[PDB]
Amino acid sequence: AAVTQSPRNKVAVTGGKVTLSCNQTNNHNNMYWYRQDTGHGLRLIHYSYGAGSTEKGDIPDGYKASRPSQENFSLILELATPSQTSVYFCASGDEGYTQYFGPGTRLLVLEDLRNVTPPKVSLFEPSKAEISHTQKATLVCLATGFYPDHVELSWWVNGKEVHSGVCTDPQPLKEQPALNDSRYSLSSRLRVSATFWQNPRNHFRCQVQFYGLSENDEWTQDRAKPVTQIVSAEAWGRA
Amino acid sequence: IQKTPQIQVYSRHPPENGKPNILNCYVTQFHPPHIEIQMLKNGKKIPKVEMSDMSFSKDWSFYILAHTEFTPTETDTYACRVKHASMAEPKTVYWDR
Amino acid sequence: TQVEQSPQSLVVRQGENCVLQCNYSVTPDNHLRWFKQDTGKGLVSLTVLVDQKDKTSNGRYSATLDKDAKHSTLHITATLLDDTATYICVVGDRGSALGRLHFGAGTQLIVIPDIQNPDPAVYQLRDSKSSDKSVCLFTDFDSQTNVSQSKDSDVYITDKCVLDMRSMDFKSNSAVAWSNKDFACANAFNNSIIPEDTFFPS
Amino acid sequence: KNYTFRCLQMSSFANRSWSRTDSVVWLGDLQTHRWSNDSATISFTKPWSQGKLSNQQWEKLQHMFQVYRVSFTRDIQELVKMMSPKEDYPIEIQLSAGCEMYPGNASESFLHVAFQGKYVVRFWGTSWQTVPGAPSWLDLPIKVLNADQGTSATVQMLLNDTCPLFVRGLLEAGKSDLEKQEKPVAWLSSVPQLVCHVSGFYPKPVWVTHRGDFLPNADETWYLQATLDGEEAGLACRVKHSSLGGQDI
Ligand SMILES: CCCCCCCCCCCCCC[C@@H](O)[C@@H](O)[C@H](CO[C@H]1O[C@H](CO)[C@H](O)[C@H](O)[C@H]1O)NC(=O)CCCCCCCCCCc1ccc(F)cc1
Ligand SMILES: *[C@@H]1O[C@H](CO)[C@@H](O)[C@H](O)[C@H]1NC(C)=O
Ligand SMILES: *[C@@H]1O[C@H](CO)[C@@H](O)[C@H](O)[C@H]1NC(C)=O
Ligand SMILES: *[C@@H]1O[C@H](CO)[C@@H](O)[C@H](O)[C@H]1NC(C)=O
Repeated sequence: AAVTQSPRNKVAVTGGKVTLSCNQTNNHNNMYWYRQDTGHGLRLIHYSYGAGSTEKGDIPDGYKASRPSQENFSLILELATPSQTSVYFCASGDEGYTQYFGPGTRLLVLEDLRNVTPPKVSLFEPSKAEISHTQKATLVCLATGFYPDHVELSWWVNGKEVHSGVCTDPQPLKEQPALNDSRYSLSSRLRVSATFWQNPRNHFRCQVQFYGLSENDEWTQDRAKPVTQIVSAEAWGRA
Repeated sequence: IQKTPQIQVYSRHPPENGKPNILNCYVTQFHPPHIEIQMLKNGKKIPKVEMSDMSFSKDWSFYILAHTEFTPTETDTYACRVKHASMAEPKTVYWDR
Repeated sequence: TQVEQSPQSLVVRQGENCVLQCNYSVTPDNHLRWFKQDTGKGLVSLTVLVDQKDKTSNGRYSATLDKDAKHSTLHITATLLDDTATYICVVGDRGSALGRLHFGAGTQLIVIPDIQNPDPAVYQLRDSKSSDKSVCLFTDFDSQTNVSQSKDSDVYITDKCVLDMRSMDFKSNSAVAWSNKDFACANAFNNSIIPEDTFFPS
Repeated sequence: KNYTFRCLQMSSFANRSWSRTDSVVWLGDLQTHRWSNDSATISFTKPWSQGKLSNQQWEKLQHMFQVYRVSFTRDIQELVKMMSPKEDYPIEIQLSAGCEMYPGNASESFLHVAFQGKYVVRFWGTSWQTVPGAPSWLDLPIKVLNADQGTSATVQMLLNDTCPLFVRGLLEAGKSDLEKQEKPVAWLSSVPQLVCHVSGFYPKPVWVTHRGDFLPNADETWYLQATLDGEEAGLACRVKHSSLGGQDI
């Protein structure tokens, strides 16, 4: 009983248009849009009982809803504001009481995108000292100089992603705390056995999905257009 | 749909001129259930008119019983005026002994 | 706010049990549902209680519902690191799609991981594309050690972070330190109170 | 005689936000309760209306209804949203629910809903169903209503168990009034067709040619009149009734 949402992460400008979309192939008549905010449970914005229907929820103002079909249900922000910065959940359901929830969508609305910047990713190799001492090998990854704090960092070993032996900073830290619209840095670590690191066939790679500007967004500045992109660094093992 | 009301003015006890009595207006068979009923003494709204709770029959017809105390005289006339969505002009039904 | 949860946050050591509270005024009260939400992720249902006096159990999670008291408790037995999440209470006011769900603002649970064999050390790691760059890795310390931020603004230090090498059933805290200043791994975590037995190689 | 207990509910939805719901409760031809939108509780219209239920018991029954009414209003409103644009205000829902008591310990309960003047839905067995003549779109509301298992149980109990228990209790306490016998007064008149005006009688069955309808007086008594369409010099009205006792009018 799956429910997808696209995009999973979005950056917008005040006054701009944002469309959040939710697909469902359960053939559910009923679909719902919520927003999650710290200090509040999920709050119902809009909901639909079928194609052509949309219904105002508890906090509808600032949002329009569109149900073109059974499958899709869109949340629309025509004149976005900073207060619409939130995490948006879509859910669906049949005649029963259960609602099946989507994985979420993080929307950030800024005043201006002029300070948006993608990260510079670096991979630091384990320590001969650590190997001899622990018979383990901690790789470290370092995404830097990026804004806003919307990134997903992942570790990839031989073309397949890994999760075991990973952990990544919960919150990314500010590079210039004093400055208001400061850039961010985020660290992450992958621990593997000495044997596994020592193998020259194992290809390691730390990837950062940056979310920034769409190709539809405007950009007049000198810096290369900071679009949603992937930045990564790699290393091969060695004995 | 819209059902048209059926208005019935009638006496409680046998009517004799000058002797106090009860005059009933019994409105029925109307839909929707919103309705305005008046009881008039010579075309003037009688002020303290008692109304039963509205209800409906086995065939779903709505009905209500408006009534009032009255003293019938030779000259005095008594009617029951009903306004309802199912008719343009309000309907006035005069009491005939 | 017809649904209220308690406590707001709690910190437990791994292995310990905890109980979470949900109290509500929602009317009528058809069913109550507990969601677990991982930091960043979305809403995974754990249990749903339906009866006037109900009791469910999904694995180490178990729950009770009392509709006279309009009160529910989620019990977590033998907590694990992965229980570190936010636990959300949701009351539904119908037994069909005509109902509205009523959400509590959740309870934060942090589980502190059990480090059996601590081995505090600070290793230096070099960049794979430009060796001239590097970072310092304070790792393998038990949870009785805290990591305070950098004194110098130009120096950057991360919070501790625990990783689970599942296949080997092995866990390890770790903070990273880096800067472009006079900056060396020996003098990297001087703002923090690291153990006296900490290992600094060569 | 085998009496029928009827709770009659009439709700009106003028538009999306405006609404009201008023009810009345009969046992045979005598009013036992009133519950208006304005009121927060069901009100007795007779001394014995509570039957032989306890106060605790009755408070528990009235609270079910207090919750039911608020829930009902919102659901109707949501079901309108489900079916729209196929639906449209103003909307008029009516409910007659109760039980008819037969000789011995035997009841048959009911719960019949009408939409816009016409009977379309009833509760039967364990679920809601539509009756013949009902429009096909109601199938969706029915699916949704039948999804709600808790309601179904509660209705099943009310209809199967509580109604006949309560009414058997009501009939005991109401014996006094139900079996009460009031005499008819009859007065003769004629308009251009003779008319015989029997009034004040109770119970209903009366042997009063061209009959009319049973018209109610405000004191819970009955009015009736039979017409008879120059040739008056050989006629006079006659009526038989229970309250007379071998002495006709
Ligand atoms: C345009 C659409 C046309 C379709 C209309 C046909 C359907 C009409 C019948 C609908 C009535 C049932 C609606 C109530 C139900 O949907 C639900 O909203 C409520 C609340 O249920 C919820 O809460 C419950 C706990 O209270 C359970 O947890 C449920 O699982 C949950 O969903 N249901 C109820 O309140 C159950 C009451 C049973 C209905 C009995 C109806 C008898 C009324 C008789 C009329 C009457 C009698 C005496 C009076 F004083 C006043 C009125
Ligand atoms: C709804 O109906 C009520 C009474 O019939 C009226 O006062 C109100 O203006 C109507 N329209 C609405 C709320 O849009
Ligand atoms: C009927 O009752 C409800 C709740 O008591 C109220 O909100 C609504 O306005 C009432 N309707 C009318 C017409 O008074
Ligand atoms: C109620 O009676 C019906 C028969 O009309 C039966 O099918 C149903 O199982 C009964 N339910 C309960 C709870 O007694």
